[PDB]
Amino acid sequence: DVNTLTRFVMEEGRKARGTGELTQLLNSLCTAVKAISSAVRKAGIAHLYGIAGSGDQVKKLDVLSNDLVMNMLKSSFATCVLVSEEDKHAIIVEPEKRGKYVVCFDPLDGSSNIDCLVSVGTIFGIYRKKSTDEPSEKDALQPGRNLVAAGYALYGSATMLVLAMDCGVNCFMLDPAIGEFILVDKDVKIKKKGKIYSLNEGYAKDFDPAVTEYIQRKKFPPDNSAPYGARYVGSMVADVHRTLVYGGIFLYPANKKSPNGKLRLLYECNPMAYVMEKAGGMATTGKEAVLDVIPTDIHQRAPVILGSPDDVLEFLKVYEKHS
Amino acid sequence: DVNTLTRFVMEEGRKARGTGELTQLLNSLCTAVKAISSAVRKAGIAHLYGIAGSTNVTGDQVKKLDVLSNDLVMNMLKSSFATCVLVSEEDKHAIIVEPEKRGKYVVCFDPLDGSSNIDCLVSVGTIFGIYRKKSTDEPSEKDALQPGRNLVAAGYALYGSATMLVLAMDCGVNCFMLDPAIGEFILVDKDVKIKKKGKIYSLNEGYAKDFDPAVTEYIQRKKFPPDNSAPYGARYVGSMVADVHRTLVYGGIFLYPANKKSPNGKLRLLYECNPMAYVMEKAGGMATTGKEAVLDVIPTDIHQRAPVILGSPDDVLEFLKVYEKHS
Amino acid sequence: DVNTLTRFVMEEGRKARGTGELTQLLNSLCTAVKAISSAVRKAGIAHLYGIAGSTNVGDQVKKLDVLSNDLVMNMLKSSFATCVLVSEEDKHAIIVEPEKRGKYVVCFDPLDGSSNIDCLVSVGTIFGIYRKKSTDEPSEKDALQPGRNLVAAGYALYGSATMLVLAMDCGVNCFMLDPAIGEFILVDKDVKIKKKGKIYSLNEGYAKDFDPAVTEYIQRKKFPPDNSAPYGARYVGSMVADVHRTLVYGGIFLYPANKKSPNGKLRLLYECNPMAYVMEKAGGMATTGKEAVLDVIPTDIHQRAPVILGSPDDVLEFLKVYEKHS
Amino acid sequence: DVNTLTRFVMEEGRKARGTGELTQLLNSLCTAVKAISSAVRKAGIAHLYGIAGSKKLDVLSNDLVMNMLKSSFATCVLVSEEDKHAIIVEPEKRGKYVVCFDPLDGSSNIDCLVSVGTIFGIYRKKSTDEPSEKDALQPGRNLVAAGYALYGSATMLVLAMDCGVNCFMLDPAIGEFILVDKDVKIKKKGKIYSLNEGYAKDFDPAVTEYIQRKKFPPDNSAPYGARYVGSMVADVHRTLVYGGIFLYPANKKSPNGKLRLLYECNPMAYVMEKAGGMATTGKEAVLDVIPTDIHQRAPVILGSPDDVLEFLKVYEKHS
Ligand SMILES: Nc1ncnc2c1ncn2[C@@H]1O[C@H](COP(=O)(O)O)[C@@H](O)[C@H]1O
Ligand SMILES: Nc1ncnc2c1ncn2[C@@H]1O[C@H](COP(=O)(O)O)[C@@H](O)[C@H]1O
Ligand SMILES: Nc1ncnc2c1ncn2[C@@H]1O[C@H](COP(=O)(O)O)[C@@H](O)[C@H]1O
Ligand SMILES: Nc1ncnc2c1ncn2[C@@H]1O[C@H](COP(=O)(O)O)[C@@H](O)[C@H]1O
Ligand SMILES: [Mg+2]
Ligand SMILES: [Mg+2]
Ligand SMILES: [Mg+2]
Ligand SMILES: [Mg+2]
Repeated sequence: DVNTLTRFVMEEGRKARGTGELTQLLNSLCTAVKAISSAVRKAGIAHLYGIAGSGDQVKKLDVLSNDLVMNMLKSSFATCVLVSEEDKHAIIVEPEKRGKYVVCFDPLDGSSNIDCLVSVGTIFGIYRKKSTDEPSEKDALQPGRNLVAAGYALYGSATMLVLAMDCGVNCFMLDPAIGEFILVDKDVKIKKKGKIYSLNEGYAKDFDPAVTEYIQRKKFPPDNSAPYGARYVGSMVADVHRTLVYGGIFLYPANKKSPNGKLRLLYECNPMAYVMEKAGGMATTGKEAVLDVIPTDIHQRAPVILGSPDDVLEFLKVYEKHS
Repeated sequence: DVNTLTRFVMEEGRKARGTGELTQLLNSLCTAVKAISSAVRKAGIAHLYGIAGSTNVTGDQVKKLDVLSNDLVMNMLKSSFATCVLVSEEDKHAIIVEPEKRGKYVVCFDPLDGSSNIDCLVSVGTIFGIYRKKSTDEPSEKDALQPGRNLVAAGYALYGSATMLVLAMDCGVNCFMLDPAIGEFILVDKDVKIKKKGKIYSLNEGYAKDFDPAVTEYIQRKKFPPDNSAPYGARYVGSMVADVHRTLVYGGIFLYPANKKSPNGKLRLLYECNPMAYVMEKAGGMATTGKEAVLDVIPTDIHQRAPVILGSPDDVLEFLKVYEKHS
Repeated sequence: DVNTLTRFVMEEGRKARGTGELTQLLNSLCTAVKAISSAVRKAGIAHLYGIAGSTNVGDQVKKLDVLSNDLVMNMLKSSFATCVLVSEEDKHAIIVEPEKRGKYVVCFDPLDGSSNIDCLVSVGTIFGIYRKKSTDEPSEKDALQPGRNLVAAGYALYGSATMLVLAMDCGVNCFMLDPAIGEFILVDKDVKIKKKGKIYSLNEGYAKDFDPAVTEYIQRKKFPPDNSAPYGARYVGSMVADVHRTLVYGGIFLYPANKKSPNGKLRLLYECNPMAYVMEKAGGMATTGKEAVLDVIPTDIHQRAPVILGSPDDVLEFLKVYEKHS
Repeated sequence: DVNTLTRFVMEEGRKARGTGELTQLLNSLCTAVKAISSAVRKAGIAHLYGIAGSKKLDVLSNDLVMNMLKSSFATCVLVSEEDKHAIIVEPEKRGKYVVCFDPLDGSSNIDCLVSVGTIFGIYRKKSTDEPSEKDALQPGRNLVAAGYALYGSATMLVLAMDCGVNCFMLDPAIGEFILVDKDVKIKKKGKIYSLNEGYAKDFDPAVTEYIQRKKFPPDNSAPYGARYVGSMVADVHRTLVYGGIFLYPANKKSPNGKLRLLYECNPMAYVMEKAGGMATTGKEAVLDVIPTDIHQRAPVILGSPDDVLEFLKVYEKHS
């Protein structure tokens, strides 16, 4: 039987005996992702270029993507606190639309590299609100371990949605002919060991010696096995998704312009660590699992090394040698 | 004033006082690219997965998409009545157009790079180079053995976050964005020029153990600049269209170099290196094998390989300085 | 606040305190309608005409009425919500396999008007949903319920745009399909038909065989006795298109009986009853002449029924002329 | 071999040894029609209804055709049902063609999702004079090309030129018009008649008699069926594909018909005549009427030749 995101989510909610609040949240998010995909693919650009007679386009797509997610989540009546990469402060849902869930997300990562048209994505993580206080940014300060659901959408050669929950990781492809997400990979598990590593080696001068030794082992394997291949798109969704599909390791460690790391814990590192862990992979800061970090600030950064367990374990052995 | 690919090509055809054959070729290619884009974005995949009770999902779906793209380009170019010899990355021998449909042009192309690209969910592309047949001989694979200097038009389609067509001719390089609401390529960047010097390098650093020593030294200088300027950033998608387009838009350098195990590189001259070298030179960039300009190599086999280092001129010239140091 | 069909259906399910089964049925139906709409607008026709050569053509080669039936049948079976399915395209009712069985009975016309799709006339999909009542193993007999028993009914119109009209206990709601994102957007809530309209709709070419009551009533519309302005005429020849015009603009639609066709032409289970249910939930009427369409107890799943529907004042006036020819 | 509108039009231009100007005009019109089709199918309607938190179709449709034709560099005078006066193209964008069009026929009933369409007629300017409104006052016989796009269950463009009538289906997967029916010819005689029978009280007696002949046939044949969508593009397109007859005759609110000669009657009459059909006002061929007003109305009776001749026979009796 063919399965769709809507049917899958509804059936998991029935199995969970949920009220349908998280189901409506996930439905609303899926609708936003379909609308972001349409805009990313430049539907209607002819009108902006004067087909009917009439600034920073990359920023403006980021703003529109933020507005789509915010409006769809607000109107789900399922959320109370929304944290977005695009917004300095957490957004507090108005009382009349308040639900029980906290959503942290990056609606799009264009600002940087959408001019070259290769890959942008949406990343989200969903928490149950934990405290009984009036809603505030503190409700988003939960460790990744508390996530009830997380995932991402890749707007690449096709549009794919990856959704991780307690049941595991499932991959859906957007069929643009009918605007439906079709289930194409069920209960996805990452390979135990890969053959690709992914990181910005332009930071080589600023890497700590554990990263430098680990990367040297991939290029010059001390057992003269074949060296790993390298890939680095520079868009987290693209690099993490390749890691999930083929196995291997993705690294964004701390460097000098970023000694707490570069990627953001709440809506980049934690969702991807959750997907990885649910797929049987790993995600570490070097010192602890990403999901165990207790955040103190909604936009705080984190180092992240994630992917196949044998590869991350091998990095951690090198990291322990240097500690 | 709004501009579409169709109108742009038609107007360039009128300015050159062409008969319309090349205009028909380019129209046919544009239609093929729109059809590849629709297939790459997975239109109709629900039917493959049984929404109407019929399930396929049979073989290597990535290979099947490459083959479909090849069939789209082949068929559209054959039915243009503008071509006589078609060389495709997907085909062992050159395809000879049937006598009733032969026109004046030779087209070399890679219709899609899905099977050679682990980042194919991130992006795939189509690359093409168009030549005029030079002799009246009965058409054969020899007609595609021209140096890239002889190109009349070349370019690529990037199937990325959006679909873009980059078309280079004597008038320069122009970039068109596909509006999927109406199926028109809209002119969005006119007479594009690459920046003189970039800040990004692009190559597979997993080959590092077997790098040619000039590549090792050059990349070492990108990471550890001897003058203590800021290091270059690295990017490598593994799809030539994506990596070359980034180089065009942002500047920098792209390398698929030779080494002792692959003394002629890995990428293919006719339908990868030459089209991208032509776009680069028309944009004010450079494209070298290390020993000569890519566009000056006279090919002897339709699938022959070439090393290629291309991008912003100051960066390519710096690489050649290091190359000469090791020569 | 923007509302999608998915959010609307889910919210109405939470309100009614349902288990989710009907919600999944409507979700599955909405997905089939989007697929039908994509095919009706001829997505992929270029492959049929050889864009990639002769060999690059499975579902692509099926006629639209065949494909549409497969889409609705498959999506409904896979909803796990149905047990008996009746379609214009199959002589016998389909009994869903036990492992996919749910509580509901769906009667549908997957692509009405496709007889004339060659001229690009609007076509549609019509559906009525019942809950199974009987104790027994599911059989064709569970579809033999009167329209009064419907829990939901409606239609999709593939016109200049694609719209889904969904009628339930809570009224009639209209959703426009946004093709950029594959979402049905709520555009008209709790729709009510006008009390009286100014358009009549029937095939006048068959006037020679008209029932005498239909003859007189149509003459009143063309030559009003009170010297009021005559009604306009409209007949698309596609029931979903004519009924939707009637709903949106008011007026009257007729597919009546004559003595060549004593029970009319349109099918009761999956043409007349869904449209009668939409009309009543909108404040309109639908009659066979002798009784309400929704009160007819069917004895055959493909049985025909005469239908006269539209604004209440218009249908009342027809009933008067019809009662006069008692 | 598959063919597209773009490739078809370009090849016909190569055959006629055109300079490319009329080809650019038809390319530009094709683009406008795809954009109108997108808007008619309601792409983007979710944004209007607040999906991201906060023009009418015939105005947008007019803007699309107007701007695409102006930027074609192929036109000098533009008449639209939407504009009271003819639009004169500025000198820098001026070509030799005059285009009369209805950007979105049937649109005022678009709330019921009725099929709508775009109708166009293209003439060549004769004079050396500066362009003006008078240059669109030409008889339908002077047309170099005409046709329509129907935004029905699918979108199709019907293009008529000297070479005949050709039908193209818009494939929304790729945004290409695909040639699906070549050198189309209408049936010699049909079985459907199309007119608003609500005006029966005002019908000219020839119309009344002709319609009676369709319902009560004089010759041992079955009655014609009736269809009247109420959008001319839909009714005429059905008339083309199934054969038959379409009538909008003189009634009392419209004593010289309701349909507009320059951008409704003329293009449909040209399509009909190129397809082997006919189109008459009753007194003469539609294409032979010399217009004196760019928005003048005409009665029209068109369709299969045997049915039009049959109407003309009844009409001449009463005349
Ligand atoms: N659609 C769904 N998919 C997966 N899990 C769900 C779903 N709906 C509810 N749940 C689970 O049930 C809990 C309560 O759901 P709710 O009543 O919707 O807030 C959630 O926090 C999840 O753990
Ligand atoms: N659409 C066009 N754009 C640019 N150059 C063209 C075009 N059409 C023709 N030309 C030039 O004119 C030559 C002859 O054109 P053709 O007669 O169409 O083969 C070509 O090889 C080009 O040098
Ligand atoms: N999504 C919905 N919209 C409207 N009514 C519903 C919905 N879901 C359930 N109901 C009502 O609740 C009943 C229980 O259906 P079920 O969904 O099978 O539990 C249905 O037969 C309807 O009367
Ligand atoms: N694309 C075309 N299709 C059919 N006929 C054309 C075409 N282009 C030009 N012609 C004919 O040649 C004439 C001159 O065209 P042009 O030089 O483009 O104005 C036109 O008015 C038509 O009679
Ligand atoms: Mg962002
Ligand atoms: Mg290839
Ligand atoms: Mg039917
Ligand atoms: Mg009009």
